[PDB]
Amino acid sequence: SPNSTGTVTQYNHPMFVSQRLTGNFTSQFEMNSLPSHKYETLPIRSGHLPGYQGHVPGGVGAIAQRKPAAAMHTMTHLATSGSLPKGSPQTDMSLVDLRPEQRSMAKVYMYAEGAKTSFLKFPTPKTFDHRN
Amino acid sequence: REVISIHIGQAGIQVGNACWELYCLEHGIQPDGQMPSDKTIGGGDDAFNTFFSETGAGKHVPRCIFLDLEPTVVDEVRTGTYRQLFHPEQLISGKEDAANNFARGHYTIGKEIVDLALDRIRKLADNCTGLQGFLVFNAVGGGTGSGLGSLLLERLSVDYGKKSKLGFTVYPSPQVSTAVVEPYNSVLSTHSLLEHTDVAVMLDNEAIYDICRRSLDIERPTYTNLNRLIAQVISSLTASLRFDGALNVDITEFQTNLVPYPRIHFMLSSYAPIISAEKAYHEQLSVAEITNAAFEPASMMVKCDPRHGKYMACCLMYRGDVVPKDVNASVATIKTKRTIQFVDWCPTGFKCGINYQPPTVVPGGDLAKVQRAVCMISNSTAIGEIFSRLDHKFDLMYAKRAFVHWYVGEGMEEGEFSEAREDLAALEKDFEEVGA
Amino acid sequence: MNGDVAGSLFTSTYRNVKLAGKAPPAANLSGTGSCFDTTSLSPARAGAHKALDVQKDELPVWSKSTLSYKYPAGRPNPTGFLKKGDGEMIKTKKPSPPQAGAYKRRENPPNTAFRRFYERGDLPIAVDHRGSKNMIAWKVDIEKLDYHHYLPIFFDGIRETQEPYRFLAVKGVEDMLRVGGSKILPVIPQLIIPIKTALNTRDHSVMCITLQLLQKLVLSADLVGEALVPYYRQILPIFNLYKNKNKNLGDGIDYGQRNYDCLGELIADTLALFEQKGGDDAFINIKYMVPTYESSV
Amino acid sequence: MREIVHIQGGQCGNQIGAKFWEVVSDEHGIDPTGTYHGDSDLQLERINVYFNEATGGRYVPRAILMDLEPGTMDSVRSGPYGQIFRPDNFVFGQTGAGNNWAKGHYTEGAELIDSVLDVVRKEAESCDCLQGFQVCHSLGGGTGSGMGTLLISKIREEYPDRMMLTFSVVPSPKVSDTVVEPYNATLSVHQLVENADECMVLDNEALYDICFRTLKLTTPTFGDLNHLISAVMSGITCCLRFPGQLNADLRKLAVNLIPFPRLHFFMVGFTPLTSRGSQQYRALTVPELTQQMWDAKNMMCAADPRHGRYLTASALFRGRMSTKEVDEQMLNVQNKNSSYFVEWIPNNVKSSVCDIPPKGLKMSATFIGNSTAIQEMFKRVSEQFTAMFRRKAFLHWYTGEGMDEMEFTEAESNMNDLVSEYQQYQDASAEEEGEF
Amino acid sequence: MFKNAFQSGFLSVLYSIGSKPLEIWDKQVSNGHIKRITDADIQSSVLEIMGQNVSTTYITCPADPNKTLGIKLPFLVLIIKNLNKYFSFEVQVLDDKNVRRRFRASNYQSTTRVKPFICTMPMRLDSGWNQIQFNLSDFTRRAYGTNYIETLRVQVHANCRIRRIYFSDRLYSEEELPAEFKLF
Amino acid sequence: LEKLRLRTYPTFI
Ligand SMILES: Nc1nc2c(ncn2[C@@H]2O[C@H](COP(=O)(O)OP(=O)(O)OP(=O)(O)O)[C@@H](O)[C@H]2O)c(=O)[nH]1
Ligand SMILES: Nc1nc2c(ncn2[C@@H]2O[C@H](COP(=O)(O)OP(=O)(O)O)[C@@H](O)[C@H]2O)c(=O)[nH]1
Ligand SMILES: [Mg+2]
Repeated sequence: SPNSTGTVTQYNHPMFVSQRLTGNFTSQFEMNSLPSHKYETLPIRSGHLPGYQGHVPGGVGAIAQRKPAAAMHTMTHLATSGSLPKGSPQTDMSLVDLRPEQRSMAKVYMYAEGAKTSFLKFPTPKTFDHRN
Repeated sequence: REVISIHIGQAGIQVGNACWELYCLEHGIQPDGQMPSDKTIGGGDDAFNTFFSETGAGKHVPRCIFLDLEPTVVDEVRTGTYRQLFHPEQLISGKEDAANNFARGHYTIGKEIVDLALDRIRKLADNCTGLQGFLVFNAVGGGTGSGLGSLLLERLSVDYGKKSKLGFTVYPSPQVSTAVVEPYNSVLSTHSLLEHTDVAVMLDNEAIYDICRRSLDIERPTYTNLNRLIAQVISSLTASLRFDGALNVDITEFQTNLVPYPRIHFMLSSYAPIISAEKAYHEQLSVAEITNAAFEPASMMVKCDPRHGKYMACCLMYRGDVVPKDVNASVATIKTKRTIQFVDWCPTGFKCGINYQPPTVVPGGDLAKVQRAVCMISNSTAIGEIFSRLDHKFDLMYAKRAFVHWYVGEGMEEGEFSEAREDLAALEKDFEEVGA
Repeated sequence: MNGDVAGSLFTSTYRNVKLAGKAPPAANLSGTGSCFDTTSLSPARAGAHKALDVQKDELPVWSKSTLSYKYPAGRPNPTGFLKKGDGEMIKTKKPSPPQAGAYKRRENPPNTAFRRFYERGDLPIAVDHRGSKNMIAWKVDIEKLDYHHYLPIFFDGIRETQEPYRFLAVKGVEDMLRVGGSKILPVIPQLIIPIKTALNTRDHSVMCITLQLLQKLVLSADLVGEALVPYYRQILPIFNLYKNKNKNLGDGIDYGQRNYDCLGELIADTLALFEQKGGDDAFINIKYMVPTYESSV
Repeated sequence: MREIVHIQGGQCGNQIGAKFWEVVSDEHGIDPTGTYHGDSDLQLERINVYFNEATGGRYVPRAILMDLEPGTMDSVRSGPYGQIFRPDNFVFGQTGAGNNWAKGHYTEGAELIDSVLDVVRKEAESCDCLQGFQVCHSLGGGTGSGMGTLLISKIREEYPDRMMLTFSVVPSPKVSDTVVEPYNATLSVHQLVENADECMVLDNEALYDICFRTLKLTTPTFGDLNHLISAVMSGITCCLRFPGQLNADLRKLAVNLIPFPRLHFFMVGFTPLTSRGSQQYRALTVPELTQQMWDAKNMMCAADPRHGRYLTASALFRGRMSTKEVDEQMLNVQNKNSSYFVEWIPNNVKSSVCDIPPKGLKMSATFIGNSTAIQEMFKRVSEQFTAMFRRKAFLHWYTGEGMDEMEFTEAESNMNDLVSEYQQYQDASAEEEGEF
Repeated sequence: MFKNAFQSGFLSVLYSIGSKPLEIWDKQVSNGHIKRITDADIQSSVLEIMGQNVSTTYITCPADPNKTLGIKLPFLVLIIKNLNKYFSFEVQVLDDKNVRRRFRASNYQSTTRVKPFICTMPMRLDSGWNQIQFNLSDFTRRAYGTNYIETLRVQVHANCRIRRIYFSDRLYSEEELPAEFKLF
Repeated sequence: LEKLRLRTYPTFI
């Protein structure tokens, strides 16, 4: 059940990020109840403890998150990857930090790595040619 | 009672974004600029008056100006979350960067924008009636936050004079840095910030990186996490103007009880408890415990060990379920400790402050709902070593006159470099003489 | 500021070789052959620094594992095998840019044009051999000499280090500078190359002599100060190299003051004099090349 | 806002600029027909820096393509994304330089530089806030070196306070491609030392080395070399076009990289490069970026930094990442091999983080280090030139057209001056008495 | 020392003609040099201080930083030669309120700033040799309401040729000055 | 001229 932000723009968010949206990416807050499971402001039943010394599948996923939130976000990233294309991108708005700039998700803030391109697409020997 | 904030540079604006995100949540103001029709969370219709100004019916704009030379950060706010919140003519923006050049942003680029900034802040102050002062945010590493950040300070000083001007600078770390020419900018900023600011609060990036990594168990932090808890300190030290307290403290009392001499105004901020949600509700925290936790060098947000120096005057801000009895009992225990000592000529020492409203939480942030928190603000001679190291690594470069030709190309000359170097040296001599 | 730059040549050389007792540098005598016959000119270039460091195999390899540069592991040799007790010795068990030398002496072979023309015998120069320091017996009068043909040659011989030639070159340069009137101005473009070549070699005596001779040249004229400013790009680099070389005696007195050996003071004096003469738009160039210089109003 | 005017000279410049415009046009999301088909709001925000929106909803590059022959113009026009260029920017002569600096600088230069200057004036005056001029060219040919040098000079006296980039490839040491290469290169560097603001040096031999050993490509053409250099430009000019946590434009990097006015010959590496096999097995982290970033084997230049000390270095990281990892990695790389870094400049590393990486890559970075080991190529070129010149090989082709031997002699004077100055600043110490 | 001294109308703390001029002074030089050469216009040995950074190279009067000398003489006189470079000197004094002031005269500053502990003054010098007289009492009376009592230390920086720095009690004229204190 | 004169001589209050 991905979160649905009310903001609309000319373009639609890429499918590799639309399926993965947390409750914190909302345009309007819930002033009555800030401490809630929606905003992950309470202790989490899931997620490993800060002193946990085992192996977490995230490892390098989250860039600005604490251990339990990072664990939840990487677990959700790996959980719903089946519906995504096989060559899906690795990063996500959940794993990446939530800036106050980009909380409303007004614009297309993360699009490049999932865009089809040939930026570093060097010629393979079977596809090689000498610019004849 | 109103106080207006000025945010300068990339660092200042990024900090002020979290600051205003926290402020709007404190008073229940949605990003659209108005409280919802229902859910009147707060009490008192004049609480927002010190930060927000009520306009017409059902709209409150903040009292702030976001000014910078690059529009690559200012324009991000214009189309970000708070498009509706900020008044459009408060997000000032330029055309060219200072490019980490204090001379550039102090003599070439800041000249044509300081007048506009002063024009806007003038009519911002006119709407106000009980102006307590100003509180500015900047980093002393870059050029925009240093050159015009000091030019604006000088212009406000000459224009207003007696108004207090709080300063929250982000000083370069001793070794973990992101720029090269920053010692020059830091020295040149300290030279003019000495005579214009009234209370300047040092802040070090890596000193907060350590706090996030250890206390918040954030093995990978970033700038946003730092700006999140900077806003917490600002809110903690400004909440006495907003909310009622058992023993309140206004802006003018900080200057009176924390500045023994006109030039020694450089405070060491600290905060407690910095704890995640997982460990917050498992370990009970009392007033006597959090005040102890706010005095270790491992909780200082500036990397100077207080053991190397002597305290002149300490300031303590308390929020939440705090009573005078336990706080003034815990203060006595601190004075009996031998690892920290005050100067000879200050038998009084601390200045406590109690407020009832606990700090609020940031959804998606890093802190948790804490029953009671402390924002320690100190004044010690341990900061004397910071200027010594900055002076040493400034002189290590000035001997060869490296990177100087950029500064002299914008209007400044070597006389400014000298006269700032001797100003820093004189401040050092002041610190050892007073600590004698 | 010396009345006669050559006035201390013989005495300083003798003092250095014998009186002080330090070893005198005896090099660049290869290929000079005997006297009374021509010296074979080597094709080597004195000014150029043909260092060209060749670190073929001792250069450390970058380690992707650890960011520190590390040396390659030693190649095991059949002569040194594994002994019986070395297994316990194993239990009981730094890179840097090589030299990049800029203060070392640059080689200067005796192939200067002054030496060639003197051994040819076309120079009207003779040694007085007086009781005082020897003057130059000029066969023909100095004033009618063609400066265009001679001044580059004599300035080229300042680099020369063997006794019979350097004295003649320096004294002749001094005499032409003193006697000459307005003939110095048109030839000032041609003296840049020999002065630069003399400054390029990192030998103390030639550096100080050419510094004093530059001072006299910029002094012994009318308005050559305005003419040397565009050429500051080719002269001041050596000044930057040796600007701050100076002996510090905490409370002692510098006895070696009558001889201008400390080139740190000479460089400062030359820079000040360059600032003085032809000072219109001249401080900017000096500040551009020498970064720490301060204008003398 | 900030604008970049791109100029391509000769065969090498034209091909590399064509590939650069193809990859950048893909980056901002416009088809080879010029119409916009992208899917990001951030794309439209900063397309003015490289493209002019013409009536009809079609974008064209801000490029000028120049040479002395129509063949390369036809080649660039025919190629993919060759139809996006405005046909009015195709300035070209009809005789040809013939790999002759004199022809491209005195005879053909004086007759063609007028139209090129007119086009450049039109293009630069069209925009409002010019940031600088970016020029891609070679240093071996006649119209690539001689004509481009004259154009750089003219732009310098016409636009004296604007930025200037030059992506200049230098002749390979081990194998040459033109008999008169040192003849062109000596004068080229002689003029670049005064005119250009910084020259980021490339070398075809190095491009072959990286594309053969790291990329493990069997038979590399010119396409992948121009592709890598194009990616280098996209990385260096990234922060002008996308938002980031810490920003850095051209002027900021120029200030933080150049300690002295003549030290603007940089050495460049780009990260990451890997073979297709190893692509599926490596992870994208800041470390695995920084190990490959600091490898002397990854640099696309003939100068090996192992023979000198890094004066200053810059690393433009791309992608949304943690700043603490960035600056701690650069702190570690500065602290470990300290002897390979200059002693009198502490904190030699400048860092920047941009939030939008190139498409396909989760994370990327570009390395721009100012090293004093750059002197070796100048020494080898000077010695090759003096081997040319001692007994007059091929000199009649130049002296028989107007210029004399004094230009050659003065060029060697300045070049042997520059290498000696590099030696001085490398060998200097902080204490300053140890070297005597 | 100087507390049990006679402290007559004249009193010298550094003279450039002697076996050990810098006997009580503590040299602290970095990127600079100190010498003793014979000047070409007064035909006598002088003590020469020159350095790159004027804030690093200096000589303080008392060797022990904790120890301080005691001078009750009002006037302090320096004989300096202008090298057309950055130069400054600093002096510590004690007032009747028993607090320590500082008076720093600088060649490279324009404003005159007065702080409770430091008073920075600008100064301009002629072409060649010149003697400067400080008049500590008047500066103490003008900068602060207090009055001069004692001098605690004197400190002179780089780019200056020093000879015969001394104290005095009256505005001596050249005619009535003793011969050994004269410029010629 | 004032910015030079009040900046070249020492002046107190
Ligand atoms: N705490 C904190 N510090 C920051 C942040 N962003 C930048 N800084 C600091 O700011 C210093 C450099 O100044 P910047 O904020 O990047 O920009 P500036 O001060 O406006 O100067 P210029 O951009 O060069 O004109 C760096 O050394 C950082 O330590 C931030 O988001 N949080
Ligand atoms: N990277 C790259 N280098 C090139 C290309 N074409 C030529 N070069 C280099 O440019 C040099 C020759 O330059 P030249 O064609 O004579 O330039 P021009 O005649 O002045 O336009 C050769 O050494 C090549 O290495 C190219 O398409 N890409
Ligand atoms: Mg900025």
